[PDB]
Amino acid sequence: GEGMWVPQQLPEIAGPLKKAGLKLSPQQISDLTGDPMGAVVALGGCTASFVSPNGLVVTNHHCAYGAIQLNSTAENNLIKNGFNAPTTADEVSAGPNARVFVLDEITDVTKDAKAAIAAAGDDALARTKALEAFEKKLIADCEAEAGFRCRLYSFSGGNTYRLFKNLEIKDVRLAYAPPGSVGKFGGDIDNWMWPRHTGDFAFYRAYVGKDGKPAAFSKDNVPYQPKHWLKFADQPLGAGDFVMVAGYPGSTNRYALAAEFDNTAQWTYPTIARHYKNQIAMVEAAGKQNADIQVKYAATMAGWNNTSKNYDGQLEGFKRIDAAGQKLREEAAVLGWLKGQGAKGQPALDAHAKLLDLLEQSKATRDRDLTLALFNNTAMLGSATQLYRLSIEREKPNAERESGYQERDLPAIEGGLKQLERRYVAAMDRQLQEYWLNEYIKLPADQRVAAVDAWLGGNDAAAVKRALDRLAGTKLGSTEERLKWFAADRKAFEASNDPAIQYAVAVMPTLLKLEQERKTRAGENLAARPVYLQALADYKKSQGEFVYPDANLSLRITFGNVMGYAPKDGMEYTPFTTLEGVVAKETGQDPFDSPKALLDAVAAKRYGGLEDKRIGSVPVNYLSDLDITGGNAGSPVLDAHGKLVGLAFDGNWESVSSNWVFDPKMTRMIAVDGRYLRWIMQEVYPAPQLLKEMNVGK
Amino acid sequence: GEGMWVPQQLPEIAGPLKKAGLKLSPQQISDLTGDPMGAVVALGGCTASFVSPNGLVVTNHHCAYGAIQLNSTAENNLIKNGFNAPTTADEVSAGPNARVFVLDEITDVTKDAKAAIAAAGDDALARTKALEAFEKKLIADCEAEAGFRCRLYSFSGGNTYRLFKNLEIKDVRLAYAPPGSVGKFGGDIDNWMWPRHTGDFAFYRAYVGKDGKPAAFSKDNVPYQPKHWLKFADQPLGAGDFVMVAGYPGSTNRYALAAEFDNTAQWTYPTIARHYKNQIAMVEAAGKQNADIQVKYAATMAGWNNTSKNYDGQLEGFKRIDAAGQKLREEAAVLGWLKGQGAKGQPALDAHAKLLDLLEQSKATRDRDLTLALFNNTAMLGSATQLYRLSIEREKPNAERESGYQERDLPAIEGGLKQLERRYVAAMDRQLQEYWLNEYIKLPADQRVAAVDAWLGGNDAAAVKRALDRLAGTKLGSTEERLKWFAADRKAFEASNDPAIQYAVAVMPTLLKLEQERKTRAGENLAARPVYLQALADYKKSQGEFVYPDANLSLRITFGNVMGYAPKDGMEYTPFTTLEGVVAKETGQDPFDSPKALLDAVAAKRYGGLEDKRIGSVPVNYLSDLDITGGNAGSPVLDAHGKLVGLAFDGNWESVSSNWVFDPKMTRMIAVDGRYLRWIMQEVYPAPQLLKEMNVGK
Ligand SMILES: [Zn+2]
Ligand SMILES: [Zn+2]
Ligand SMILES: [Zn+2]
Ligand SMILES: [Zn+2]
Repeated sequence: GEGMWVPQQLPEIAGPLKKAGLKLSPQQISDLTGDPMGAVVALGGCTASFVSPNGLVVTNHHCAYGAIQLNSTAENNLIKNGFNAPTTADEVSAGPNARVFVLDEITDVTKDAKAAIAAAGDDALARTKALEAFEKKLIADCEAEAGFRCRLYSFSGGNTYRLFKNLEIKDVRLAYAPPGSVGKFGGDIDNWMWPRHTGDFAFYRAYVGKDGKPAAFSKDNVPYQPKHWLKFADQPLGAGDFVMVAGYPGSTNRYALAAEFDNTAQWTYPTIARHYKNQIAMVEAAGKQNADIQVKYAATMAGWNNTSKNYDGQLEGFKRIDAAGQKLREEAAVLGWLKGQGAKGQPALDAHAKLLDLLEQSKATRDRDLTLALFNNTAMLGSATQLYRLSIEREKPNAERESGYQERDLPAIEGGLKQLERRYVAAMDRQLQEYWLNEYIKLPADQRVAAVDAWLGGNDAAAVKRALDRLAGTKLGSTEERLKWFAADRKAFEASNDPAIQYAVAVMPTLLKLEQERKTRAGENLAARPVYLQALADYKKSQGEFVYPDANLSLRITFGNVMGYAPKDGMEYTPFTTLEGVVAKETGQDPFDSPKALLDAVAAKRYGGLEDKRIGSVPVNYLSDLDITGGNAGSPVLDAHGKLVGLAFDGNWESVSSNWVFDPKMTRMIAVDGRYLRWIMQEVYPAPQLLKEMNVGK
Repeated sequence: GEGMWVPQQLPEIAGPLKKAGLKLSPQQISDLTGDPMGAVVALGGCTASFVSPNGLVVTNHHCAYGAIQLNSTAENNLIKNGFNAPTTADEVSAGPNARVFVLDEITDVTKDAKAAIAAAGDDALARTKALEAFEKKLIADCEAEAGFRCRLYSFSGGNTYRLFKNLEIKDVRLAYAPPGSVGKFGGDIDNWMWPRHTGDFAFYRAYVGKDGKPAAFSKDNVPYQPKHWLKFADQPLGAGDFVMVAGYPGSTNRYALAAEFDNTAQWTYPTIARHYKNQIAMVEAAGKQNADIQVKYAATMAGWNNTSKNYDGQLEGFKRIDAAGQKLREEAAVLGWLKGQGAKGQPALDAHAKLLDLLEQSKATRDRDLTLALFNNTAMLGSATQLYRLSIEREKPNAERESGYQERDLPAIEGGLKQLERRYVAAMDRQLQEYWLNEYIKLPADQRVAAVDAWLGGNDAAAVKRALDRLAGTKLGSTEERLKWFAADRKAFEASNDPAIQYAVAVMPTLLKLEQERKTRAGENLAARPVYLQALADYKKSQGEFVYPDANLSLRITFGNVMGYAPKDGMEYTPFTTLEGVVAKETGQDPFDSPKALLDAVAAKRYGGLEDKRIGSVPVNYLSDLDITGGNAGSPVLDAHGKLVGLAFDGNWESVSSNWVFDPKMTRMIAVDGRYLRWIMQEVYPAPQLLKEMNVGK
């Protein structure tokens, strides 16, 4: 069912958990450093988990793809063939940017965070700056212990703040990956789709120094020895059984105001989808012509194409369940309940009204803001503005620097700067500059930016050509020029005759004013949002509903049951797929080209002792009514006894709307069954040492 | 499961019947004039049944479609609106061609038939003619009492012969029909499809004279009083429950030789498909700017579509299931077994070789025979050749006239020649003549017909155009002129300058020679087929299996259980559809335009006391693993106690291939649930007096 619950609130939902079938105590699972929640780890974008007392980590295949590719040659293709390390000495480095983060300590810092905000009085900009400062000092002081990375998370609009201190493991090595036609069986064709037959798993091992402390790759490091780790289920998972997922969903916006949601559906999503489709067509058209373009812009185009299809998909989904109407009616109920109460209801009504006013304010300049932002996100303008901005911040002391530009941020910046070379071709970037300039000159007089207008020196076709021609002369194309600016001082930037840097210098005072305006609105939001969300929570309580905060990168549990769904009368998706289902999709061409040893074993009905007779086969994937979103790939699925029954890896297309809604009839997570991991590792691409390490071998 | 069981054999499958859930005794349901089976009646191409002691009869809506349309006018459009007769005086005549045939008596005549055949000796043609003589006398004797029509059926290639004497009711009236968007919801879109949501039912009432004998329509007639009629189930039908169907399946070819099957799949089906699509195209093109054509050729075009699509989808089914390989392999086993028998097995092996030889004889002229038969079946040539043939037969004693051309056949002939008016337009029929002649002159020289060659005077497009010009002068376009020829002497035909007549007179000697060749072949088949089929039966029995004869238009029982099917891993069709499914398909446009009272009742959940809580609604249609074919439309579906739970009206698209094989996994009948009939009659298009008559009033 719906909900991304923080572990601390699980005792409060004891009743719902027990009814769904949970057999462990909610008090046990509420401990974020305990058994099993302390086994759950973050990879930076994916979830994973510990599965042995010697640092073995399981996650999805696409979560490990980076590492698999990295250790692949032109002439030895782990992507195709799989990877296996028969001893730990055979495990290969995932490279110096790979991480496993493990929770060390959590602290509720709400009282301190609220005091700092409260000290700013009625000054909205001051409130923002005060929270910024609180956070930066907190993180600094927490991270003064080497080995650790800290994060401050705000819950429910700032009703609650929590500080997480994570051990930062920096020597992560690949231990196993199934072949690519298992890991990614069905490729993009089966993306978002059920029925699903994908063995989406892989294994790392975490390493530390012999002193126990994190260290970069070294042959003297040894496996990390986790305090907690997960065990394979010994009861066979069946339709209707309790399941829960623990993982790190990135962000949701489940409590958006009716007007905010309407603006997203009516303007934001259609407008962004449009520009994205125009960009896609431009890149498609040029990559045919050219070919450097084709290879370097392929991932950028895929990103646009992805967002574009998901926005279109959500808009249809909304109309399908009347999400806007449902939201409007619940909001009306809330406002009615508050209005009924006297004076006592007024602060929350006032807060609702302030939230509406801020949405009008950001709506008044929505076209300008989007155009300027995406114009400045083109490659040469992006790097110019980012570099110049850094040089301004450098000229203050670190403690005053804008997050993103502190000393902790510099590796990330240099990272991006080097990466840019993989996705930049000047002929193509000129076309993207042109597109965004033509969007710019379509803005009304009252949405223009004087500094840009003055730079452009006119606003017809010929103005834009002159401007493209000037910018052509920049030298920030090359990595090596860019690295010189990364270290250059503000007055160098101001002396430069580089036409991209001169753009940056011309517009920066304006960009800073716009930034200050966002921060001002954001400080008003600090005041009004928690108040409104508390009133929402109180209303829901009166109605007997428990409330969960929006996702915010922290560890959450979602629970429910293994179950199919039926989009149409007279048919149902069954909760499981099976081995025979995989073979029935064989074409053998990419992406339906299973390994031969899989075809042979299924034909032989070598079930490896893993069959579930209720389904007549070994299970492959299954559906459940769990509530996940981006961040949850790789999350472990646990059973009623907190034992591992699979990994989360996708959802059905009805899950594409997970930022905004959950449809209990149709939304389903797709998981790969723990028995299918075992079956692949027994019958297809053998990992006897891992099976034994996990006590299911052996 | 598989099998179209003759009732007389039901005692010998007591075990399977009971295992499947039958609660009546096998003996009781074997009784063809008893309860319930004596309630089942034939309409001539559809099955129906009695459902009251005052002669009320239920069947499908497309079975009653002729009657509905006949009583329809633009001002009162019964097809669209439905029909109800609240009193028996309101019921309207289904027309002079409508029939209800009620079984009076069956006799096994196998001994006298086999004797008549034996007395003709070794001459194949004489054997056919002996069987013809036997059959004609038998029927003449049986029909001597007014009011009855009789038929002789041969089972299992002539192993058994039975004579059925039926009361021929000729006054049939429409009592109820649901609106068209209920009777045919989904139209041709949902045809052969599941999920299905179609209320495919209608009611008639059978009338006889006040003396109790059959009579043509008269207002002095009164309702027939049946000895046995079905009652509605009092038990709610659920998933897994026993169901059976009784009706008159037309033809199957489940025991064909591998080479007979191959000929059909490789030649017959693809050839016919192709011709029919050519014809369908010409008729659809011509109809777009001539609506006389389009109105009059619509039944005809839809006949072609049905066969075309069925053959295209049998052919797919054959490949899905490797039907070719199955047959060859199964025939391999039988032949091996037979060789394993003594001398004992030699007759069946000789029979097998004979049948192969007959097949090669038929194949040597297959193109000639099909082209000439389809040419001659165009409207004017069909009419001329038939009317000339009749004049030839009228010159013999009735006893010696060909079946189809006896006294007893005359109304049916006169029927046909009147009804041709409804489906003929000269300029369309010319295009059809032209297609077929163009096929004719494309024939290989050794597949030509000397008489057609002489009449053409050449073998080219020029000769074709001359023939069409010649034929266009016929007078047989008018009903009046056809009825003259109906009555004419053969001398008159042979003196006629009517060019269609001239054609018939020129070709008839040929047609009678080809008829004689067919009959000679059938005379050989008469000897070989039953020996081979008896061998297949013995073989099947040596392997522990029960055997049933191919369909031959006689009454059969098929039994099984309510069940869905799963065509892909990860999904299932559920056994029932529901009211909410009807409404989810609504578009407001034909064919997905339910009556508003339907939409209103489902929205208010007026389930009228008919809901089955196991499916959360009133059921609509359901699937089961019964074995039906063409002729079974309208068959009553009965439960374990012999009570009415549905009507058969279609099958899923996977069957179709059924003619050649029954696929236990995928073959399903689609029925309309008796609750849905009740529901429509209560809540949508009300007939409280009929439900009262059926003891299901509220
Ligand atoms: Zn512990
Ligand atoms: Zn972290
Ligand atoms: Zn805490
Ligand atoms: Zn109900």
